[PDB]
Amino acid sequence: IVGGYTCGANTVPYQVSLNSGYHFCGGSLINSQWVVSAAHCYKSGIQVRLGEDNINVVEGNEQFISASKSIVHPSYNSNTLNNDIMLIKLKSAASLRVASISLPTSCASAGTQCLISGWGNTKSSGTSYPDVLKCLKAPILSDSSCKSAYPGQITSNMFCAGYLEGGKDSCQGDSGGPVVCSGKLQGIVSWGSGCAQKNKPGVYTKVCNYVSWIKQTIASN
Amino acid sequence: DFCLEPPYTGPCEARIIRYFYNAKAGLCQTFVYGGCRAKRNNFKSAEDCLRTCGGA
Ligand SMILES: [Ca+2]
Repeated sequence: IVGGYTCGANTVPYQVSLNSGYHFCGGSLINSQWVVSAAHCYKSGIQVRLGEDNINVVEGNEQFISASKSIVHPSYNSNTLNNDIMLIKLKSAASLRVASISLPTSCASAGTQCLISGWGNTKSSGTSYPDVLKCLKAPILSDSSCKSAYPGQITSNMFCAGYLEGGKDSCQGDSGGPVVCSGKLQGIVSWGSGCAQKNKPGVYTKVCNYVSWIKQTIASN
Repeated sequence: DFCLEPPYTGPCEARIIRYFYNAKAGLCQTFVYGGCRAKRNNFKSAEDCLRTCGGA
């Protein structure tokens, strides 16, 4: 998160860290046994870390749980990045500092806003990964401006959020993290052109289009 | 020769550690890969990297 602020210990209870010997992606707890993240975060040997603030030191409120299953959307396209969503089943249920986030009943409109969080890079030009969780409030942008920023790359399953001036954005290490609006999970950190660059807002997976797929998939696995 | 190409992070935001052959240093180094649109000079281990690009 570039241009954000320190959230504060466990103030974002649904935020999880995907660990493969080091933090590589974020995710959101949507059930005591299920986590939602990005399809491009798929990796074997994933350990999910819950109740984390400082990802580098054990503070006592954590729960490290291995994933038993990782279901990437059947229509995920690694080239166009369309359908960049994945579900991870925890080997055992988490003890709900730790809480799930609600799935949306409806899609959010431009102007809404949202809270984006993660442990990704905090510098636009350079590298600086934080210890604690960073937060950012950014508004959802209109489909047209999003499409103007990334010609022929935006599908109906993606939405832009951020600022055209630049300086505030998600960045490497934030992928799979939550974009929560009005207490509902509206997006998943996905891609962008660089970080916090002018006229290049971040792109996110539009969660409202997958709610029925998510509910049915959780229930039959 | 893809072994001589600079490492490509890509547009995705993950922070996945991969290897690339660094022709100048004559060895495989680590770099951060974003999770999508990988080019060929991108390996999961130093061993794969050396076997494919070693000495190029
Ligand atoms: Ca910790």
